Amino acid sequence: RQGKSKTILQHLSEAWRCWKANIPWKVPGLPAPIENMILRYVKSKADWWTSVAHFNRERIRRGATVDKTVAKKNLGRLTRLWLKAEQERQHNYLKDGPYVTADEAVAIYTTFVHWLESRRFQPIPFPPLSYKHDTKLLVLALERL
Amino acid sequence: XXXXXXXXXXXXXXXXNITDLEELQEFQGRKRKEFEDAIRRNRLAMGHWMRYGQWELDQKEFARARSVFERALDVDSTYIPLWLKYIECEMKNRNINHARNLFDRAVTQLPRVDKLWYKYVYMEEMLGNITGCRQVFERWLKWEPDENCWMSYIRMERRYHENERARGIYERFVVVHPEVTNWLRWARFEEECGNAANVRQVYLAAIDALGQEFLNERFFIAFAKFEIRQKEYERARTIFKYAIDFMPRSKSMELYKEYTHFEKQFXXXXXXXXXXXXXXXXXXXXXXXXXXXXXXXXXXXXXXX
Amino acid sequence: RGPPSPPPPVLHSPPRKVSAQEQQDWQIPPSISNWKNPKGYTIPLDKR
Amino acid sequence: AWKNTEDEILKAAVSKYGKNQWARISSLLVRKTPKQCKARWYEW
RNA sequence: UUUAUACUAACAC
RNA sequence: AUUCUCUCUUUGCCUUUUGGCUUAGAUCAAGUGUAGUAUCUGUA
Repeated sequence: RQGKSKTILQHLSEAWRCWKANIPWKVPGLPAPIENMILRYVKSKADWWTSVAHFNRERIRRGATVDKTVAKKNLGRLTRLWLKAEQERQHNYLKDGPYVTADEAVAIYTTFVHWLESRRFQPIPFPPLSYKHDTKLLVLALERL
Repeated sequence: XXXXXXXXXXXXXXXXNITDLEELQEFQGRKRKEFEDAIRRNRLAMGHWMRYGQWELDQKEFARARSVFERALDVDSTYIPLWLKYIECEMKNRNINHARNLFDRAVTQLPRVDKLWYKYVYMEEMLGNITGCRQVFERWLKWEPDENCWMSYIRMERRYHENERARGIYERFVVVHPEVTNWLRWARFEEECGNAANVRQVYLAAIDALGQEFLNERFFIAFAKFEIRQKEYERARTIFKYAIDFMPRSKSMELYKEYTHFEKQFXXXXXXXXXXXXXXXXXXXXXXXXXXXXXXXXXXXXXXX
Repeated sequence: RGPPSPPPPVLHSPPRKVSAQEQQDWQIPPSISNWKNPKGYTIPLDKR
Repeated sequence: AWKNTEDEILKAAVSKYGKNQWARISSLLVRKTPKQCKARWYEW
């Protein structure tokens, strides 16, 4: 039966959409053949769509292009392409675990302690409830906002 | 109040001819415009096509109707549901001759559309003459389809008489599809024909064409059952004796139990021991105690006999 | 444009057997979006 | 605040449109804003 | 005579 | 014994999902007041 011909597509698209967002795209029972069809013909798109955000960020770096449209679109396409890869840098930090290594952190902490120790440094307390400077401080904060 | 916020929308939405001969043609014309437009929107889309014809027959018949199906068949030849729809609408107004050409066209145009082939003959029976059905049924066998093409050809030959043609048709089917079930299907016809001599030579012919690699174990019992019908003791024994030798480990046990069933009918309990002892050894025994347990069985069988 | 030259015999190889398990193994669940669900067509939240 | 009346339309809303859209829902809620309308969804 | 809705809207601040 | 209709139980079949593609294509509910017209509600 050919009641799938048109039907297959509404996945394809949703798959593509899913990619751009970075959400995964598991789908309940559909043929492992047609899972791949669509993992493949997405992968294509995701080149000719990345490719371009390369090629137009280097017709802007230069100067050539104008009209928001292009400097608007190929600012989006980056903002995704970059969020994609700030996602991996997080996930593959909890999976690969701290890069510091305790021994390194121990030295960095302790050496820091000796520096503050050398200064005769006093740590910053919590704001007293009778503090002459706070009213002045607040106004500044708002004036900045 | 979550499920009630949806159901309350449905119930709220739920609550919310012809005279003369001249005025009908206006009405009839505008429905033609409607249909023609829907065709221009979609070249193919057989729902809009099929509909359009049906509509014209009820109103008029012939040209407008008989063109539109022809016109739509140019857009897609091999849509079976259009083929049929077009055929039925002829015979609902009774012109068979018209259809018999149109039926042939399809048959030719596509031979592996069984639905056409059966439907070709079925019309023929209602129509009458039986000699037309055969020439039709014959040229389906040149494409040499399947049992269910043949057996529907033979059950024409049984509903009506002339049972010599049926037998020759049975022969042809053997040559094209040569397998066991077919051969035993041939013998069925000689049973109702009532020619015991004529049965045997057919069963003989089966052993000629097949050969050792082609025959089943089932074949020899299908032979044997016929000997119970005649109650011939001379045939029975020598068939089984002969048949047992080609199968051994492949299909042994099933045949032995049928041999004893005959001996149950007809001092002479020698093969009773031989069939039991062979089946006892035939029982597989993986291990040490399993094979030693079987050694107790066959030794007692050897001891008594 | 006019109608084409009438078609020829199709002459396919014989249609293969299909089975009811095969025709179920090509079952295609209608997909539904996170975003583009136009018209109405309400769908419960346990089917998402 | 967030009373019952709110949530039972919101649940009907997400079934309608999808969790992707949020400003379509915050229109139909009147006093809710698509940040709250979304936020309060992922919490509760 | 009062209340609501839309149309007046080819209005005005 | 067959055929047709009605009723119940269990099981099968669908229409592509409302045409497609982009930067989720894109942004965010202070309007009020008067005058005229139309509809609806009550006062043997």
